[PDB]
Amino acid sequence: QPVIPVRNIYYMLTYAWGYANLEAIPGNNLLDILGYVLNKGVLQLSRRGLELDYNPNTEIIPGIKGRIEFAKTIRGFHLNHGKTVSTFDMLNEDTLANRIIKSTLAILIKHEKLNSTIRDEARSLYRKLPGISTLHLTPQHFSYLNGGKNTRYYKFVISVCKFIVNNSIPGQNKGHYRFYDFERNEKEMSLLYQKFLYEFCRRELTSANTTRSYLKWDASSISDQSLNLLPRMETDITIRSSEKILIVDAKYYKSIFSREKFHSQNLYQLMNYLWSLKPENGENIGGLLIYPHVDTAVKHRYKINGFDIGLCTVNLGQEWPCIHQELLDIFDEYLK
Amino acid sequence: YCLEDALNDLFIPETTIETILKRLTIKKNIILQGPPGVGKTFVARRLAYLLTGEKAPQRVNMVQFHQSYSYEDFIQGYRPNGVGFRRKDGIFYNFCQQAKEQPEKKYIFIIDEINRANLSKVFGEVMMLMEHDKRGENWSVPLTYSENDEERFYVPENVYIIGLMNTADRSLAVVDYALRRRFSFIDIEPGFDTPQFRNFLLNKKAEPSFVESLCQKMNELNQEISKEATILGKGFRIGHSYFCCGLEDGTSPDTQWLNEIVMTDIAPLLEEYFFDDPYKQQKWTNKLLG
Amino acid sequence: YCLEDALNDLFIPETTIETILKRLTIKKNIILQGPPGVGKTFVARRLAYLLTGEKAPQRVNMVQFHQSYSYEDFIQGYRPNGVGFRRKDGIFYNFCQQAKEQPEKKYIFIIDEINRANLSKVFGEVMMLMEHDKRGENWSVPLTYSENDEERFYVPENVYIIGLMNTADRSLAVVDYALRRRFSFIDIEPGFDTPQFRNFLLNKKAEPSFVESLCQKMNELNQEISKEATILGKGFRIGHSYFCCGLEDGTSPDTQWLNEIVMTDIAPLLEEYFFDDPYKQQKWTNKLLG
Amino acid sequence: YCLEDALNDLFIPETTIETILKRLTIKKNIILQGPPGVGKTFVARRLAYLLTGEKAPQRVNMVQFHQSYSYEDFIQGYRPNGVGFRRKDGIFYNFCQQAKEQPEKKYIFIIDEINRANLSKVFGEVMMLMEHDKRGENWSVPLTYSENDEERFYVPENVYIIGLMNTADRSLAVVDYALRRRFSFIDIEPGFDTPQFRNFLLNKKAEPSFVESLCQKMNELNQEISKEATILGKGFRIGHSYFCCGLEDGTSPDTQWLNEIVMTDIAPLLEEYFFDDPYKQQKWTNKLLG
Amino acid sequence: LNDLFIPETTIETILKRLTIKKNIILQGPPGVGKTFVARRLAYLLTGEKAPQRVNMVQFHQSYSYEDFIQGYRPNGVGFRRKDGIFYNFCQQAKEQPEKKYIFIIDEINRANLSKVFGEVMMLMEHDKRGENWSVPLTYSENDEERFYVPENVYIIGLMNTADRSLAVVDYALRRRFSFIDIEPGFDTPQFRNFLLNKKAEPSFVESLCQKMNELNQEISKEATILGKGFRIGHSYFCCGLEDGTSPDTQWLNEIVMTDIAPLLEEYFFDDPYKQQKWTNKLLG
Amino acid sequence: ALNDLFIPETTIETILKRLTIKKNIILQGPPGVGKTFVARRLAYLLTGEKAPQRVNMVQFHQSYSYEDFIQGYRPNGVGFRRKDGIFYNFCQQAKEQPEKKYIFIIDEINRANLSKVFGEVMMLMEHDKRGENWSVPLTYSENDEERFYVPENVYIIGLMNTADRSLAVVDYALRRRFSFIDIEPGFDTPQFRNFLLNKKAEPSFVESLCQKMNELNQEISKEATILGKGFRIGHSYFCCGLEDGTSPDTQWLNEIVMTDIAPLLEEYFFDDPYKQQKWTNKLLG
Ligand SMILES: Nc1nc2c(ncn2[C@@H]2O[C@H](COP(=O)(O)OP(=O)(O)NP(=O)(O)O)[C@@H](O)[C@H]2O)c(=O)[nH]1
Ligand SMILES: Nc1nc2c(ncn2[C@@H]2O[C@H](COP(=O)(O)OP(=O)(O)NP(=O)(O)O)[C@@H](O)[C@H]2O)c(=O)[nH]1
Ligand SMILES: Nc1nc2c(ncn2[C@@H]2O[C@H](COP(=O)(O)OP(=O)(O)NP(=O)(O)O)[C@@H](O)[C@H]2O)c(=O)[nH]1
Ligand SMILES: Nc1nc2c(ncn2[C@@H]2O[C@H](COP(=O)(O)OP(=O)(O)O)[C@@H](O)[C@H]2O)c(=O)[nH]1
Ligand SMILES: Nc1nc2c(ncn2[C@@H]2O[C@H](COP(=O)(O)OP(=O)(O)O)[C@@H](O)[C@H]2O)c(=O)[nH]1
Ligand SMILES: [Mg+2]
Ligand SMILES: [Mg+2]
Ligand SMILES: [Mg+2]
Repeated sequence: QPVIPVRNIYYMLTYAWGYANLEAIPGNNLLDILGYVLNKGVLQLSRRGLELDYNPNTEIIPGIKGRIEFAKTIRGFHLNHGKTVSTFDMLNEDTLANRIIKSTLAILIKHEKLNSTIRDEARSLYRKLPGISTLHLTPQHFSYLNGGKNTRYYKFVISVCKFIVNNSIPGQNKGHYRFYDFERNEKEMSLLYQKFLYEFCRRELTSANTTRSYLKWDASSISDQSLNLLPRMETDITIRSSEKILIVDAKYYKSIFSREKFHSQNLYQLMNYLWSLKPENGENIGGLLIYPHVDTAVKHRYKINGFDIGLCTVNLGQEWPCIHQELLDIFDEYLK
Repeated sequence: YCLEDALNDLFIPETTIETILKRLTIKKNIILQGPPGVGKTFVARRLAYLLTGEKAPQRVNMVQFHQSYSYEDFIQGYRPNGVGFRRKDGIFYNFCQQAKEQPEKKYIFIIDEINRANLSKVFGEVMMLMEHDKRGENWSVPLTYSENDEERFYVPENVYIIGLMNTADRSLAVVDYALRRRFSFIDIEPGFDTPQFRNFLLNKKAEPSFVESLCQKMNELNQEISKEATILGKGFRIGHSYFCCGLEDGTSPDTQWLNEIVMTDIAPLLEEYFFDDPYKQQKWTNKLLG
Repeated sequence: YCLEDALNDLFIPETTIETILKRLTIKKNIILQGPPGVGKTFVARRLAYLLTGEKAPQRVNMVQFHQSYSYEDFIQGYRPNGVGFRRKDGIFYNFCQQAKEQPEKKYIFIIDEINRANLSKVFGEVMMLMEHDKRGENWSVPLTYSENDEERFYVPENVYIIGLMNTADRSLAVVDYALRRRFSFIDIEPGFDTPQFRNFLLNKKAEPSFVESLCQKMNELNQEISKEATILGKGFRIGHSYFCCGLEDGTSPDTQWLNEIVMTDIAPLLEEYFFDDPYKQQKWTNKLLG
Repeated sequence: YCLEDALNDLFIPETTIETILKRLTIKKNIILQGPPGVGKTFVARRLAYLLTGEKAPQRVNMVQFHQSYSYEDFIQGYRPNGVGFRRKDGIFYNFCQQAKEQPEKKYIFIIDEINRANLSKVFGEVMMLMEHDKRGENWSVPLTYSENDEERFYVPENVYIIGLMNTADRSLAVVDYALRRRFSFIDIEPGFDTPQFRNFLLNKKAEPSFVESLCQKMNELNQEISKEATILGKGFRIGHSYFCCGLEDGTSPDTQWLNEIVMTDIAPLLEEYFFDDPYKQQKWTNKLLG
Repeated sequence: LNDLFIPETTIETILKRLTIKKNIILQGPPGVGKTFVARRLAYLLTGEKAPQRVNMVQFHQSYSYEDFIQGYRPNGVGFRRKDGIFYNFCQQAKEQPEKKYIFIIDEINRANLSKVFGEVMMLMEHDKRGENWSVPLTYSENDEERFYVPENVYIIGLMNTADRSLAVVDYALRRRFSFIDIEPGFDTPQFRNFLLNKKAEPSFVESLCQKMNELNQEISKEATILGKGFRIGHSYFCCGLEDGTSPDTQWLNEIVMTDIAPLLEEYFFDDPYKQQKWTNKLLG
Repeated sequence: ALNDLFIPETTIETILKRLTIKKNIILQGPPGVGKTFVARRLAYLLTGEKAPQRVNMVQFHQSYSYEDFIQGYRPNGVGFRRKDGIFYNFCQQAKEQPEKKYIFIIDEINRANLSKVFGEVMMLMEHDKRGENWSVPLTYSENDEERFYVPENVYIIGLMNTADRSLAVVDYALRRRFSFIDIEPGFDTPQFRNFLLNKKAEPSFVESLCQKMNELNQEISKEATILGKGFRIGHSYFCCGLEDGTSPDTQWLNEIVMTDIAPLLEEYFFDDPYKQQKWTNKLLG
């Protein structure tokens, strides 16, 4: 029942989120890793200073502050008891962005299985933010934050809270939490795999252009022009360069981790993508299937139906730079 | 006031308006809940005249709520003189007193954009009377601003209250507690896949296939929006009124006319919707043009 | 006055300019969304004279929403007199009365940085009334601070409203989808590629290579700006206003002048824009300089 | 007044100063950004009399913004005379009228710590008006609290605006890119490795050996600060003021004098810059002493 | 200069620093006599025991620019512009230039210090004091009417170092203020001499310093969580023995449970054993 | 009164030792502990005269402000006047009598913001700074003729309750100036047992109930995080209904179980009805 060592997965999430030392931390499990960055990351932010958003405040005060709203005062007759309804912009840290972090820290502390040091340090920080109001977290809160007015650094740490919240399970106790066994599910791991690659390819392969391409069937049907019944087809990634175009279909499977029969059903999707796609330049068309393996990496090339197709693997668990080395080495072969 | 004038032009099924007419006589406190551009404001002016059976402005009143709207203007309150403060009868107080004169004739009060202001701040004490069961002079109460307990106000049974609320904003996910008890929510469909909306175009020199081709995509698109719950609920989906307007000249519908709407209205809206996946914008925008 | 007069100096294609009047004449309320420095403020005064057909200021009104405007400021509010308060009709209410003084001649209201203010608060009742269909006496509605005697405020048909929302500040973006249906949104591009911009430089003693080199680099940059959506979206892409001005004295455009621009204005923006790696900052600055 | 009077004590190069007055004469709006202790406040009072060419403080207005500052204070707002409220023309409004009286003479407004207060709310109407090409009566605009449309405010051409913002806090930064466009941003550096800084010390009986040891040290340290732009940008680096003042009595700057200040001021500052690294604090602190 | 438990060198630093720089921040844990130090010290700088010159306030999160400097606030008739204390105080000192007038701000960390000071955050620096540096205030009706700090004014800031708020860091204010740490001073003889001149046992005093130091050093062990700023102050021992009860082991036992025990909880939160351990360590 | 009070005399003796010196004090304990009734008898004890006039009581809430507590402007028939608050009036009453100890009771203090209410005076109530030396003019004191100082005689008691899990860590302001005291329910105390045996209660019935509640009091505090020691039930419910004229009995207790402990038991857990039912059934028999 093997899975990737937990530390390296964090690197994949980083590219997936589009943006540190993990050697120091001794906790193999993920939550020690993720909390340490969050616990440390807030400390990095606080050094520079946390975000302060001008929050308008309209209230009943004993004097003029900012702009008096004449209507609310006269209607409430606050003049008689020497009061006014006035609007002013107090500058606070109680915004949604900051509130999410603080409530998450409660979840992080409440987690049943966690390093002692991480739990202790976070509890300090939780106290260190007295003004902020705790909240009950939902994706709807994170949904509102798609504006991303905050810095690039904030958006990274916020994404971490999204992973924790959704991948938090109550455990033995009603109050405390228990972390999700994320590695076991392939589907999100696959969506991690696909998203990890797409943003990764933009970074390293500056030489080539990397875009996801939607595809349309060559078919015509008398019944419907819509062809809603037909399967929707959107590439995982397309990595187009002047010399050669290349489409990749990659998925995370448990069977392939075993070094026997081979699970390559995704290939069935791939061929039809090649067909429906027509290149104006007509330089060439190439395909690649890349999967994660644990032990070692194996590469083959094939010439199937007039298309040049590669099957390849990566030895995850080796080392992240050598893995980073291997991926760039891989594409150089096929991108030609 | 014939239904034929009322109901022929409309895109809505005759079933739902009848269902609406049922509850409105029954409960008299109703809310139309749908995205903007489906004729919520459009129907309500007609609906008032349906019930009365006549086109009468006096018996029908329309307002739009906003944050500045308050009890003191709505119901009763004090307005400054040059120095002094004079009490003034508000709309609803003045409006009901007309209804008190003629109990038989139905009276209609229409409140658009109700969610923007808290009902309690405006209505307040009168929410007790406003409910359908507790109406009539039996339940009379003296007002906050009444000079004496003798002066009293009761909501007459004849008045019906209509509220037009749009499910297009994130804040409205937490609907106000005041509304839910007292009003009956009804959902208005986008109403693309309807005969009358199509027939409206066909009378306006439209090809059926171009019309029929469009609806599946619009029906397809709104389905995609409703599938989401986190950012965009079912209530956010597109209404049917972008396409209605702009044909007053007689210019025939076509991709040329349609493309103007897509780029100038619907294209940037989708950027706001699909901020996270700009390519998703490209997916649909290219899909619609084709 | 005519289009030839206005489009003499404007860097925009005629294509949008006719599209603008097309949506306006049908819809009567529109918004131009673009980054700062693309002539949004610049076109607006010229646009007003086109529709009236004459260069008249009286029929036009120009304002800016500064996140402190209110319904009391726009429409109706209470102001202190010498000792006691009085009711003052706002500017828009003051404006509409002028527009209905003569329906024949069109009247324009211009609002800079409209996205800042909470539009739902300011307009209130008008948010429905502004739309083209619901105009005139038929849709007269009584205002909040109107006298108890029925006095109603209706948008004249001749009135046209224009909004000017920059695309930089994401937070200050219109999420009032109910309000976004009244308006039609017109994207404006930076204007680099256009010859009408290029001619403006070449007429002003410029090399075609230096001009053609400039547009090539900027267009590369805006793609890279357009590439991202996480932080820096499409809208952030750089305007042409920086290059427009400062040559009135007779200074010919050259790398010296361009170098002054890059170090002084753009180079701060870039480091503010990225704030992740200086290399990207060092890269693109040197690219423009080299 | 004359130019050389200012430059005698100024550590910044004239090259930057010449760049500055060139922009300011053109742009009329500028922003000076650097760490604290580099003479932003110092230069600004000097710079105004340079631009005017005559040492007239009446034509100079100097203010420090902060959270408790608004459009009502700055521009216009209603405030209590006593029993009766009055419209109080804010300080900037009064300043602009003074400059109108003498259009020839340049009038200068100095804003210290501008980045603190919400400029978006404060400037508002001004945010459009202030730009170099939009000044004058042609672009006159009525304000929020203006009695009628005719009452309008236009920035005079003679006015020059100065913006002063520290770069220490990323929290308080001018993220409004539209606001960024009006202002021309000129970075200011600590300028340790300058003659005029050294001449000031040698003039006050300082060892040239100690001086060369001193400037080289900080130059390396400041460069270390700029390196970790993710953590701490170049804007965070130490200014020259700590060493500047404190010798007024005539105390010679020996190594002991420097060792005293480092312990008292820079040492806790260093502790804050390196919260995680105690050795790095120990490294650089010990580096200075030997 | 007699009853002070802080080193004579440390106070000598301050007077030289204060007179020159005119601004300081005195930061330390509670119970180190920050209030008494400055109040003792303030009379030194004046040279006379004058309390009218000296004014003290204790800031708090709700404290505002309305309170400190200026503000619009109601009279019986209505609203008017009300000069806050500092405007009132600086005018009073401006009336008499020669003498040195002092302003003391306690619990300064609580308020958003930038917000409170506002205009004077620039003006307070020693060089920018005078009519040349005057500015019209925020609420000043007229541009010509301005406020400038006089040179005689000197400012003292008292800071609790045990409640860090990771909300706002200002390194510019740090330029205005010269930060001076204060240690509890258990080791100092003046602390010991006070007790031995109160009929304490010689060993009992010596025993206490060993006990406190072992605890205090542990607090400073983990600089990230806690620091020397967190460690315990001495002032709790000063109070309560001037009634006539000389020190005894029982008296020590009272204070540990009375005062320090919550602090331990505050400090060593969710670790009772460490509290029980360190508590019991002192009692033995 | 000591015999009437059910809490340990050592705590009673201990408190008088603290308050006399510290002059500021706050009591945190479960609801139903007679915290108000405790302080009053203690208030009368310290003064020694059983004087209510010296005694003044206040209950805080979130709206409670400086105008309510200290001073504010209230409307006249025409215009408005400065209107003295409770504490301003109360201390000036105490100012005349320096020898006489005057006490102030602040119930539910933790709800309100002390700073917003007290403001300036929040430091002046600290025992070190008392008397005319620390006089300050008030915010609304337009003239400098009069300054407000709390004289030494004043003692301030705050009644706080450990009932609510929603309550987060106490405000930092409170911790500084106040000594925090935990009050026991007092079931084990003989003085409470003599308060039932004086009512002809059965010793078995008396002793069983002490053991019965103690079994619960341990379990409610056994919870690590959600329900602590402060949560555990007090005795005040048991007092009212016995000396009115009706003798103790198990049926009398049986009503009390349903009345207060049963909903309270539901309130604390709010998760498991069986765990409530098991405990409620356990209490009854
Ligand atoms: N002919 C015709 N027009 C319709 C129909 N439904 C809506 N419209 C048109 O759509 C436009 C706006 O309708 P409206 O009621 O204001 O939508 P709304 O729900 O009120 N908008 P909002 O929610 O933003 O307030 C009008 O031109 C209206 O006549 C319809 O069924 N038939
Ligand atoms: N001559 C000329 N100048 C132009 C043109 N377009 C923009 N500019 C110039 O660029 C500067 C700013 O234009 P402006 O309308 O204010 O852009 P904006 O979008 O309104 N600014 P903002 O978004 O910040 O409010 C002015 O000098 C303007 O004249 C143009 O087509 N021709
Ligand atoms: N004598 C002399 N002092 C200088 C010079 N440059 C800066 N200083 C000194 O450094 C101190 C601060 O000047 P200032 O402008 O306020 O620095 P700043 O960047 O504005 N600081 P902040 O942004 O925090 O307000 C003063 O002592 C000032 O005189 C200089 O060239 N000569
Ligand atoms: N004799 C003497 N008393 C001191 C010393 N330090 C503090 N005290 C006394 O301790 C009591 C409380 O001091 P306080 O200012 O409240 O503590 P802090 O503000 O936290 O530093 C007062 O009586 C102080 O004078 C000292 O060094 N010597
Ligand atoms: N006689 C007597 N009554 C007590 C004692 N303790 C509490 N009580 C009674 O319990 C009631 C007050 O309880 P309390 O907790 O203050 O009510 P609460 O303020 O609503 O929580 C009164 O009937 C008190 O007299 C006590 O020790 N002796
Ligand atoms: Mg509507
Ligand atoms: Mg503009
Ligand atoms: Mg400065």
